[PDB]
Amino acid sequence: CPFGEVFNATRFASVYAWNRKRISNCVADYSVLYNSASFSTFKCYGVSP
Amino acid sequence: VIAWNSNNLDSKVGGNYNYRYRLFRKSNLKPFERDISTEIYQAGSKPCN
Amino acid sequence: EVQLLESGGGLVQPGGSLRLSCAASGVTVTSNYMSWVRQAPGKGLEWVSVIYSGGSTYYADSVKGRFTISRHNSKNTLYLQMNSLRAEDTAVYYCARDLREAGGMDVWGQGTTVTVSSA
Amino acid sequence: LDVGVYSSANNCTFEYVSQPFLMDLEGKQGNFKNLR
Amino acid sequence: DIVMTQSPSSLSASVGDRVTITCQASQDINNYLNWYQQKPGKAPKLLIYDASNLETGVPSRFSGSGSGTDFTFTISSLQPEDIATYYCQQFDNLPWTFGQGTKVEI
Repeated sequence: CPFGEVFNATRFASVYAWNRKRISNCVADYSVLYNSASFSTFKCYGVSP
Repeated sequence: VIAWNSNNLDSKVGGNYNYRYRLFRKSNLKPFERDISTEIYQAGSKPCN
Repeated sequence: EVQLLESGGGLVQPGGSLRLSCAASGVTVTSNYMSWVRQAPGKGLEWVSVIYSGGSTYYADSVKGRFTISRHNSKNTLYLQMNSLRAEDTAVYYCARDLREAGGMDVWGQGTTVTVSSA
Repeated sequence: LDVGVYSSANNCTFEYVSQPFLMDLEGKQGNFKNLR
Repeated sequence: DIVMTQSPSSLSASVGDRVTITCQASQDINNYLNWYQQKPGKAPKLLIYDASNLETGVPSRFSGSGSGTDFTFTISSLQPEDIATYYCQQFDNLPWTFGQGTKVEI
């Protein structure tokens, strides 16, 4: 999933201009997200981690 | 949900006041809505001119 | 035009049902913030409950299940029926039109006290 | 399209872009080389 | 949760003395503390909001300041009308618990 370029961006818009995009046709990288040491919390409520 | 602190990206020494939120809004947040209305509510007896 | 009047209160016993109500005019309780708050005798103010815009109910710690809140736009009224009360509940209660964070409780009315004494 | 597609957009849920493509937009009578 | 441990609760002084109110908080309040005038038995009246701006109607003898852990309230011209209980409130961390307030009586 195209994440690396977006996550390391400088600044995103404010809360009123919150970004919502549709995502499909790629792959998640749960292990790297967990152990990246740059993401603090990975919380899954409705689904089993 | 993936949440992480952005002291390196979205923290300024002089003070970041860029994030603002709204008080008055009539309708509820319908599913998949993006409304950019700028209506000011008349929540009393003195009109907001 | 705009006015928030208070109704209810008395000498209900602990565990006894009572009805407090705040009737508003000029606002919309369903789609705007409004709140109820207590003030104990000899103590500072204590937050009780809020009604938000969008069908989201939030209460305090001690009134999570003891109060029942219901709102109507026909007369712009908010009702709280309180059952299974406690003796400590004797205090002066207010309904307030809280407007987020720009100075808390800027506008005040009269407020009605509730005594939960066994006498 | 000449060399307003839409006036407003609501409940946008999908946009797709393929590889960049280079065609010719000249209007002329004659034989057609491509077949699709 | 943010809880304030305000040392003074009831201070007595003579007429004309300065009034200095200090309200310490467990965590940092970001320009988000209020100062009220409640009067003996009367309902509280808000004077200072957002820790820096003055409301139209508040007398010039009242002043409030603070941005962070420390918060100060100052009254220079003591009057009998100032016999009241001044509260410090933090509308910062949910739930927004109220303060106890120091009572000044002259």
